[PDB]
Amino acid sequence: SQFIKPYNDDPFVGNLATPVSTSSFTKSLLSNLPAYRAGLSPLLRGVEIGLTHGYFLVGPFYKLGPLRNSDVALLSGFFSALGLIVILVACLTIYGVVSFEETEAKDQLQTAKGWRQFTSGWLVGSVGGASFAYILISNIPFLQTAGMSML
Amino acid sequence: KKVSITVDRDPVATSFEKWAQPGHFSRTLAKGPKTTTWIWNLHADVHDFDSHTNSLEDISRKIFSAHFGQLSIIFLWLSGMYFHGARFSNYSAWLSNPTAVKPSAQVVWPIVGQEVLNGDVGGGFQGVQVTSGFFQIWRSSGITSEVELYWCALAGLIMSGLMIFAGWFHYHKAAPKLEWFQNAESMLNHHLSGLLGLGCLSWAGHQIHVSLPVNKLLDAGVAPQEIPLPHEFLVNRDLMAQLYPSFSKGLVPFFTLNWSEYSDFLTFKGGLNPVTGGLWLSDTAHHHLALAVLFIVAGHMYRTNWGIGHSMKEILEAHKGPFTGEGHKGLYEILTTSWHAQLAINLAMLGSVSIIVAHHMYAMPPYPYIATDYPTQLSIFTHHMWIGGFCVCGGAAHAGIFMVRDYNPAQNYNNLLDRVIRHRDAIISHLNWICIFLGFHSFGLYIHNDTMRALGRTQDMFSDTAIQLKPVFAQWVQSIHTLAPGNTTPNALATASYAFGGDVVAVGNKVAMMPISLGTADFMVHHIHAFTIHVTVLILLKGVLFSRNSRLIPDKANLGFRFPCDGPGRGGTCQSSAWDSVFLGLFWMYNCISVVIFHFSWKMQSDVWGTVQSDGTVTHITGGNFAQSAITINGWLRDFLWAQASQVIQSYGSALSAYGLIFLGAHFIWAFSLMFLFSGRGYWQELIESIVWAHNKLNVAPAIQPRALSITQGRAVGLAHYLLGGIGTTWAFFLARIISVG
Amino acid sequence: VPQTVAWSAKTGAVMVLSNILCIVAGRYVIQVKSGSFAGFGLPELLASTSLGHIVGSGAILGLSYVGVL
Amino acid sequence: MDSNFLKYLSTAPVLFTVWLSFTASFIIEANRFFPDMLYFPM
Amino acid sequence: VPGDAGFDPLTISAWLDSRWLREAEIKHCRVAMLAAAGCIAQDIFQFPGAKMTALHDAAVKAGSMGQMLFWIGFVEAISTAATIQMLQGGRARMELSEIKNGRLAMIGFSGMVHHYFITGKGPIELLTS
Amino acid sequence: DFSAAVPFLKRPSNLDGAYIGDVGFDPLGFSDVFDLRVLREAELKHGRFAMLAVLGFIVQELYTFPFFPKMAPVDAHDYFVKQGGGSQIIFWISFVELFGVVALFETLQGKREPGDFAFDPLGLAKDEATLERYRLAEVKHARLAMIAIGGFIHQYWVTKQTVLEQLGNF
Ligand code: CLA
Ligand code: CLA
Ligand code: CLA
Ligand code: CLA
Ligand SMILES: CC1=C(C#C/C(C)=C/C=C/C(C)=C/C=C/C=C(C)/C=C/C=C(\C)C#CC2=C(C)C[C@@H](O)CC2(C)C)C(C)(C)C[C@H](O)C1
Ligand SMILES: CC1=C(C#C/C(C)=C/C=C/C(C)=C/C=C/C=C(C)/C=C/C=C(C)/C=C/C2=C(C)CCCC2(C)C)C(C)(C)C[C@H](O)C1
Ligand SMILES: CC1=C(C/C=C(\C)CCC[C@H](C)CCC[C@H](C)CCCC(C)C)C(=O)c2ccccc2C1=O
Repeated sequence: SQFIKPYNDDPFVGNLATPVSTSSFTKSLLSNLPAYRAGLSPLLRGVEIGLTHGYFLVGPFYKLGPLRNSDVALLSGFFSALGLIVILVACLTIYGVVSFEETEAKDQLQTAKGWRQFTSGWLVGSVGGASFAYILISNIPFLQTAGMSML
Repeated sequence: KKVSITVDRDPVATSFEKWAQPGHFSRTLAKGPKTTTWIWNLHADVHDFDSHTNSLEDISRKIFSAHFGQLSIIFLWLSGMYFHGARFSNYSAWLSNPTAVKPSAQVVWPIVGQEVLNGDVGGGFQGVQVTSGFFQIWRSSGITSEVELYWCALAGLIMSGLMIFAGWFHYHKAAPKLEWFQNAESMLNHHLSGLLGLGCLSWAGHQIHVSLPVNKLLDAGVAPQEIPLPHEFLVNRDLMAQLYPSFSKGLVPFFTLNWSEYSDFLTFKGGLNPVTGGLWLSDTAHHHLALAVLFIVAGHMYRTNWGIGHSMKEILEAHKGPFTGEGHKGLYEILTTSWHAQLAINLAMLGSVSIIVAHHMYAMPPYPYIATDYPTQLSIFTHHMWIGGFCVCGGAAHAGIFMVRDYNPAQNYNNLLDRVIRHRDAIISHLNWICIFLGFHSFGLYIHNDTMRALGRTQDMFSDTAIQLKPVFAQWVQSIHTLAPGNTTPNALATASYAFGGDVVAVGNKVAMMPISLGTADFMVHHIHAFTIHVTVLILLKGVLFSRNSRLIPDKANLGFRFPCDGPGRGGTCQSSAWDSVFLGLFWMYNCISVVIFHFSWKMQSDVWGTVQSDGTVTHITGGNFAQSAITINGWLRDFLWAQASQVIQSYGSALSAYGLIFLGAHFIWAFSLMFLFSGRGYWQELIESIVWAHNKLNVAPAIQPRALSITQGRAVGLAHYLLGGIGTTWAFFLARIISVG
Repeated sequence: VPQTVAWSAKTGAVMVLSNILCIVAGRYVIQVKSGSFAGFGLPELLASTSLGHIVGSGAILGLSYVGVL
Repeated sequence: MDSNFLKYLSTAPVLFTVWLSFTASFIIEANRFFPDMLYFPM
Repeated sequence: VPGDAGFDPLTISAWLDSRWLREAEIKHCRVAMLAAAGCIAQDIFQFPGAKMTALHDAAVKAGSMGQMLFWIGFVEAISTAATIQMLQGGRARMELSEIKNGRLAMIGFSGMVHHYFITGKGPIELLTS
Repeated sequence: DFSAAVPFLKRPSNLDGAYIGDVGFDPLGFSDVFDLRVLREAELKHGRFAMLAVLGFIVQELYTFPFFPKMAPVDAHDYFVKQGGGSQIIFWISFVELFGVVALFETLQGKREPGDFAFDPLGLAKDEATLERYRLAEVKHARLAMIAIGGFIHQYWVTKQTVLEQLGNF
C-alpha cells in the first residue's frame, strides 16, 4: 500500500501525487470551488469568489481598524474594505490587460474577455458581499461585539 | 562471538619525519607551496580525514585517536580550573561567606597597569571575578578545602596524560580494525550502560556518601574546617546515620526492596533549598540513581554476542508505512559507514542538549548559591546557548558533507532520504512561507508597536495595556505545573521550578528564583524565537536538501561540499554550495541566539532578579520595564542596550575595564569582518599585485607568491570575525553589566 | 512518600512469580537463541531473570504503593 | 637531537610563535623593570 | 580438567573461558582455605598483643587490614599480568585434592560467616557452644 | 619463553638480558611501549640519586658541617629551600643535567650506553669482566637504595626520628 504516486502517471513532471494533493476529497473541493467549477461562467465565477471575499474583508477592518472604538467603526470598516476592493479590482484589471492577448473567446478566465468578465463579477460580488456584511453586523448586536454579547 | 576486539599492532611508526614535512597528509599539499593559498589549504583540510584517505579503517583510527587528544585537552583544561581554584582563588573565603564574597580564580600579574583587573572580589583577596560556576560545583561536590582541589587538579593531570597516551597508543601501537568500530550495538550498550549508567550510579554514590553529608553540615551552619573529612562518612556509619537515620539499617532496605526507608536521603522534594537557593541534593542523588537504573537497563536493548537484544537494522527496516516507501531501510548502513552522518546527528543532539541545559539550569538552579550569583547564571545560560547553536549548525554542516560525499543513490532507493530529496521543493517552499509569515507576524508586530508608539497611539499597540496578545497556552502550562505538586505529581512536595508559579525564593536578600509571568512582550519575543529558529532551519535545510543538485546546478555534487560558486552565469551562482548555507545559517544562528540571550538577560533582570525588601517586595534590577518596553524595538534599543551598556562604557579605571576594552575590541573585530564579507577576492588580488610590484622593485618578492584568500576563505574569515566580534561584544556587555548590578 | 514494607514471603512470592513469568516469556519471545529444553542457554536465563527482577521490583513497589502488598 | 624534530621546530608557525613570544617576553620584561616609558629620557 | 564430576548444570563453561573460570575457582579455593584456617585459628590462639567480620572493622582502624590490602594488591597486580597472559596464550592427584579441599573451604568459610551472623560466635566457639 | 624472576609470567620481548640486572621483571609492560634505553637511563639516574641520598641521610646524622646548623635531613630540605643552598644545588644539578640531555640524545642515537658517563677517575673498572660485575652490583644497589630512601623519609614522616636514632631506639 502506497499513498504517494507520481503525478498524472508522469514521473518526471515536477509534482508528486499525494493524499493532500490528489485525494478524492481534494479533487471534489477544487472542482466544487467556483474558480475551477465546470459549467460556470467567468462572470459567475467572479461573483461567487467576490461575494465570499468582500464578506469577510469587512470584519478585520471593522474590528481591528483605527476607528474600531468609535461608533462609526462599521462604516470605516466597510469603507476600508471597499477601498481594498477598488485597489484589488485595479490589480485584477491591470493583470488582465498585460497577461492575456485579446481573443474572441470568453469562456475561460485565462482569456482577455474572460478575465474582464471575472473582474466585473468580482467587483459586483465584493461590493455586494461587503454590503451584506455591513447589513448583517449593523442589524445583529452579537456580530457588533466579538461574541462577548452573551457574556 | 561476532563482536570481537581486532587490532592491527604497530600500524604507524612514531616518527618526527612527517612533522617536518607540512602537508604530508594529502597528495596536493605534499609537493610544497607555490602560492600562499597552500598555507591556508593546509589548516582548512587537516581534520578532513576522508578527503585524504580512501579507507574507512584509517579514517576511523584517526578519529578515535583525535578524540583521545580532545579528551586530553579537556582534562588538562579541567585540571587547570581545579589548580586555579586551589592556588589563585578565594574559594575558602567564598565557602565561609557565599553570599558576600564574589568568586574569583584568576589573578593578573602587575605589568603595564593591568593589575587594576585584580579587583576587590572579597575575602581579603584581589583577582578577576570568575563566572563559570566552578565554586558552586565544588561546594556541591563537598570539596570544602583547597588541598582537595589540588588533588582534583592532579587527577585531571593524570587523566590528561592517560588520554594523550591512549591516543598515541591507539593510533601507533594498537589501532582497532574497521570491524571493531562498526559495532553500534556494542558501543550503544556500553555508552548507555557503562558510560552514562555507571557514570550516574557512581555520581549518585558520591552524592549520597560525600555531597549529602558535607552539604547538610554546611547548611546547618558548620564552618568548613569543622566538617569531617569525606572518608569519615564512609567509615563511621554511625556518624553518617546521625545526619540520615536510614543509614542505621544499611543496604538491607535496598536488597529487600524496602526502598521507602531511604527517603531521608533519596527524596522527591522539588523546588529549591531555602538556605542555598539550589536544588535539594537529596533530589539530585535520587535523580542520578534513577537515571543510572534506566541508562543501565537501556544499555541491554541491543544484541551483541548472545542472542538476546535487538538488531538495529531489524528495528529500522521494520518501520515502514504507506507514506514512506521502503521506510528506514538503508539507514543502518549509512550510520555505520559514514562518520559525517553520525556527526550530523550527534552535533544536532549535543547542541539541543546544551540548549536544554541552559533553560533547565537557570529555571532549576542545581548548585548551592548559584541562583543568587547572577553573573554565573547569566554566563552559563549564554555560554550553553552559544555552544548549542554552534553545534546545531555543525549538525547541518555535516549533514551537508554526508549528502555531498557519502550519499549513494544506489543503496538509498525509495527510502526516507530518497523521498525527502524527492520532495525538497515542497519542504523548502513551505518552510520559506512559514518564515515569511512568521517574520511578518512577529517582527511586524514590533514595527506596528514602534509606529503606533511613535504616532502617539498607545491604544493601538500590541501590549498588555492595549491589544493583548496573551500567551494563553504558556500561561496554562504554567498553571498546570504550579498545580502539579499533590495533584498530578502527588508525592512531590514543591514545584519542579518556581518559574512556573509559587513562592519567591530569596537567598541573602537576593532572589534565587521566582515566577516568570508571561505577557504580550513574552508572546512577541517567543514568536521572534520561533521565527529566527525557523529561518536558521530553512537556510541549513535548504543547504542539506540542495547540496547535491538543484534546478540551477544539476551536478552540484561534482563541485563538492565547499565550492564558492559555479561562475557568474545562470545569472550568478555565488554561494551555491552546502557550505555557503552553513555560512549563511551561522549568521542566523547568531541572530537567533543573540535574541534568546537578550530576552533572558532583560527578562531575568526586569522580572526575576533583584533584592527582596521587607514585606517580601522584590525590587528588580531594571524595575519591571520589560512588560511595557520589550514590545517596541526602541524599547530594546533604549531600555535594554543603551540602559545596560552603561557598565561597559563606564568601566574604565575599575576592575571591569577589561570588559570595556573587550567591548570596544569586539566592536572592532565585528566591523573588521565586514571587510571580508562585503568584498571579493579579485579586488584584493589586484591590490596585492601592486604590493608585489613594490616588493619586486626592491628585490624582496617572496618565493611563496602572495595571493588573496580564496572566495570561500574570505567568507569563512568574515564569518569567524563576525561571530567573534558579535559574541565578544555581547560577552563583554553581559559580564560587565551583571558583575556590576548582580 | 509511598509505603514500602520489609521483606516477607509475600514479596518473595511476587519476585518468584515475576521471574517465572519472564522465563516463560523469554522462551516465547526471544527471537535469537522440549518447551524449555530446546536452545535454553545461560544468556537466555540471565536475561529473563534480569527482566524478572525489573518487573518484580516494579510490581512490588507498585503493589506496596496501592496497598495490595 | 633528532634532525626531523629540529626541522619541525624550524617550521614557520613554531618559529613565528617562539620568536613573537620571545619578542613579547622582552617587551614585558623591559616594561616590568623600566615601566611608564612615555619618552626617551633626555 | 581436575575436579571434573561432570557438574556444570547451568553450563557456565559454555559462556566464559575455562581458564578464567579455573583461575577464579582456584583463587577462591586458596583464599577460602586461608580464610577457613584463619577463622578456627583466631579462636584457637591469638598472636601476642592482639570476630569473623567485626574484627575486620577493628583492624582497618588499626591499619592491619590496610597493610594486608596493599601487599595483596601488589601480588594481585602481578597476578593480573599472569591471568591476561594465560588468557592470551602425584601432582595430578594433588591438583584434584587442592580443588576439592578449596571447594569444601569455600562452603566452610561461608558457613562460618553465616554462623557468625546468627549466633555472633566463631567456628570453634560454635563447636564449644 | 618465561621470565627468570617471575616463573609463571612470560619474559618481556624487549627484555633480552642485554641490560645488566635484567631478570625479566616487567609485568606492567613498560618496555613493550617505551624505549628501554631511556628507561635504563631513568633507572640508573633515579638509583644514583637515591644512593647519594641514602649516604646523605647516614652521614648527615653522623656529622654536619660546622657552618651549617645541626638538624634532621627533611628539616635540612626546608632550611636550604629558604636559605639559598638548595637553589645552588638545584642549579648545579640542572647544569649537569643539560649535558645529561645531550648524553641521552647520544644514547637515543645509539652511541652511548644508558648509564655510562665514562666516569672512572679512580680506574676501579679494570677489564670488561669486572665492569660487568660492578655494573650488576650498581643496578642492584641502585634499586635497593630507591626502596631504602623511600623507607627513610616515610619512617621519618610517621615517627619523627632519624634512621640511625630509629635503629638505636625501639
Ligand atoms: C588548561 C587551562 C589553563 C589555562 C587557561 C591557564 C591560564 C593561566 N595560567 Mg594556569 N595552569 C594550568 C592550566 C591552565 N592555566 C595547569 C594545568 C597548571 C598546573 C601545571 C597551571 C599552573 C599555573 C601556575 C603555577 C600559574 C599559572 C598561571 C596562569 C596564567 C598565565 C600563564 C602564562 O602566562 O604562561 C606563560 C608562560 C610561558 C612559558 C609563555 C608561553 C610561550 C610559549 C611559546 C607557549 C607556546 C606553546 C607551544 C608553541 C606549543 C607547541 C609546542 C612546540 C613543541 C611546538 C593564565 C591565567 C600563572 C598565574 O595565574 O599567576 C597569577 C601562574 O603563576 N598556571
Ligand atoms: C563500558 C565501557 C565503555 C566506556 C566507559 C566508554 C567510554 C567512552 N567511549 Mg567507548 N566504546 C566501548 C566501551 C566503552 N566506552 C566499546 C565496547 C566500544 C567498541 C564498540 C567503544 C567504542 C568507542 C569509540 C569508537 C569511541 C568511544 C568513545 C568514548 C568516550 C566518549 C567521550 C566521553 O564522554 O568521555 C568522557 C567521559 C569519561 C568518563 C572519561 C573517562 C575515560 C575512561 C576511559 C572511562 C572509563 C574509566 C574506567 C572504566 C573507570 C574505572 C572506575 C574506577 C575508578 C572504579 C568515553 C571515554 C569516543 C571517544 O571519545 O574516543 C576516545 C569514540 O570515538 N568508544
Ligand atoms: C564535534 C564537533 C566537530 C567535529 C569533529 C568537526 C570536524 C570537522 N569539521 Mg565541522 N563543524 C562543527 C563541529 C565539528 N566539526 C561545528 C560546531 C560547526 C559550526 C561552526 C562546524 C562547521 C563546519 C564547516 C562549515 C566545515 C566543517 C569541516 C570539518 C572538517 C575539517 C575541519 C578542519 O580541518 O578545520 C581545522 C580547524 C580550524 C581551521 C580551526 C579554525 C576555526 C576557528 C576560526 C578557530 C576558532 C578560534 C577561537 C575559538 C576563537 C578565536 C579567539 C581569538 C580571540 C584568538 C572535520 C571533518 C570542514 C570540512 O572540511 O568539511 C569536510 C567544513 O567545510 N565543519
Ligand atoms: C534587519 C535586517 C534584515 C531584514 C529586515 C531581513 C529580512 C528578511 N530576511 Mg534577511 N538577512 C539579514 C538582514 C535582514 N534580513 C542579514 C544581515 C543576513 C546576513 C547573512 C541575512 C540573511 C538572510 C538569509 C540567508 C535568509 C534571510 C531571510 C529573510 C526574510 C525572512 C522572512 C521574513 O521575515 O519576511 C518578513 C519580512 C520582513 C521581516 C522584513 C521587514 C518588513 C516589516 C515587517 C514591515 C514591512 C514594510 C512594508 C512592506 C511597507 C510597505 C510600504 C512600502 C513598500 C512603501 C526577510 C525578507 C530568509 C528568506 O528570505 O527566506 C524566508 C533567508 O533564508 N535573510
Ligand atoms: C632532600 C634532601 C636529600 C636528598 C635527596 C634525593 C635527590 C633523593 C632522591 C631519591 C630518589 C630519586 C628516589 C627514587 C625512587 C624510585 C623508586 C622507589 C622506584 C620504585 C619502583 C618500583 C618499586 C617498581 C617497579 C616496577 C618494575 C621495575 C617493573 C614494572 O613492569 C612493574 C613495576 C611497577 C612493579 C637528602 C635525603 C640526602 C638529605 C638532605 O638533608 C635533604
Ligand atoms: C614531599 C617532600 C620530601 C620528599 C621525598 C622523597 C624522595 C620521597 C620518596 C618516596 C619513595 C622513594 C617512595 C617509594 C618507595 C618504594 C616502594 C613503595 C617499593 C616497595 C617494594 C614493593 C612494593 C615490592 C617489592 C618486591 C617484593 C614483594 C620482594 C622482591 C622484590 C619485589 C618483587 C620488587 C622532602 C624530603 C624533600 C621534604 C619536603 O617536605 C617535600
Ligand atoms: C582583506 C581581505 C583579503 C586580503 C587578506 C589577506 C591576504 C590575509 C593576510 C593577512 C596577513 C597576511 C596574515 C593575517 C594574520 C593576522 C594578524 C592574524 C591571523 C590569525 C590566523 C591567520 C592564524 C582577501 O584576500 C579577501 C578575499 C575574499 C574576500 C574578502 C577578502 C578581504 O577582505
